[PDB]
Amino acid sequence: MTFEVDPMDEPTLLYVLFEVFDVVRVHRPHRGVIETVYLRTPFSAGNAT
Amino acid sequence: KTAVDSITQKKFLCDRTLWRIPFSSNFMSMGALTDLGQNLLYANSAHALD
Amino acid sequence: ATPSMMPQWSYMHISGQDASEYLSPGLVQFARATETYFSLNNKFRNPTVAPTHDVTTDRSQRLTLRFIPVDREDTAYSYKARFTLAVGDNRVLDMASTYF
Amino acid sequence: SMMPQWSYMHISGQDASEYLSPGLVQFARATETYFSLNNKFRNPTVA
Amino acid sequence: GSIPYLDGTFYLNHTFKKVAITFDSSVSWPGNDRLLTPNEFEIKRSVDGEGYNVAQCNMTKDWFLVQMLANYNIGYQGFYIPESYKDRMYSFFRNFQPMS
Amino acid sequence: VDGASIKFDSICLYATFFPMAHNTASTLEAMLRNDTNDQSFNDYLSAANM
Repeated sequence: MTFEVDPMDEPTLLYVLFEVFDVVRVHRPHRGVIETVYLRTPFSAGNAT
Repeated sequence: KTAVDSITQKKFLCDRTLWRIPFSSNFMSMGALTDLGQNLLYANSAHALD
Repeated sequence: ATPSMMPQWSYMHISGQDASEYLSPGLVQFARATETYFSLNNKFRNPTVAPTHDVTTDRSQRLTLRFIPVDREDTAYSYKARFTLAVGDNRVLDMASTYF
Repeated sequence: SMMPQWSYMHISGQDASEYLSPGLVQFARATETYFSLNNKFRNPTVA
Repeated sequence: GSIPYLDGTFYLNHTFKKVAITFDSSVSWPGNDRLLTPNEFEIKRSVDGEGYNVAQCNMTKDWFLVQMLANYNIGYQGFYIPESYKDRMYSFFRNFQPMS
Repeated sequence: VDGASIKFDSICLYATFFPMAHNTASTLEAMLRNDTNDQSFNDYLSAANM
């Protein structure tokens, strides 16, 4: 990707959001136990960049 | 930088409304004929109020 | 007893059937026919009743609970608190109604 | 491990009224007015 | 001037302190140990010692919960701003102003 | 630099329970544990930031 912007006399940041799917599934089998499964695609956790 | 030791006061204002207390079991509004009215009909007795 | 066993509350439509039913069918069809320019829809009251079975308990049980920090630790810039949230049996708690 | 990932988190699969036990569906229809469970389950949409 | 008993404009709602209800001289409605101070409702506290006021005001939590429930069926699943169509001119949340 | 300050004293946690009838709540609890009635959730912005 290549961006072309106006100039300014101050250090600045380009803030980019890639829209993805992020979801959680929570499951509670027995008493006093709670387990979860996380997922985020296409930037899977532990494979960010 | 020359202010004085101070205390705080709080209050609230509320107008154009009646304070209301519903005669239900869980205070929600599930219907016109709230269940406690039916229950008291079922018991079929009398009481006095203070 | 059941309200429908009490006759008066049925007679005055405090409890019973809706207005869509106890009217003779001809009048109901008439009223549905001319709703746009001559409305009869507010000349009759429909009763509403609330459930009375298996909705609300009768034991002693509080509506709001208040928990104390079991542990608290402090630092120069940020401090940490740790509570023990207990949900007894025969209850369900929605986390949308908790705050610090 | 008996389902693929997309169909697991309900990204693309059956709707809420199709992967719930019938008892829960009937219960949710029963008490919708005063204690709601509508927003605690997903509803996949596809193009 | 105006006549609150007829036209419907009241302005002294903030001078109440508390209300107590009893049936048959011993029964204490609503009883069954529901409220944070179950014996009697409680609108305003002069001096708090245990943190019982909300909205940065002096209205005991309770009263806030009871009013929200009785008006909008809101409070067992988190507080939020009710929609406009359910909050008319004479409602509660439209006319709740805290000051300090 | 300008001498602002803040000191926290205490915390307490509050929670509210629906006073649902006991056997109804037991039935609901029993249903909601089968591993085909899990709960799903999905953030609203949803995205990865750089």
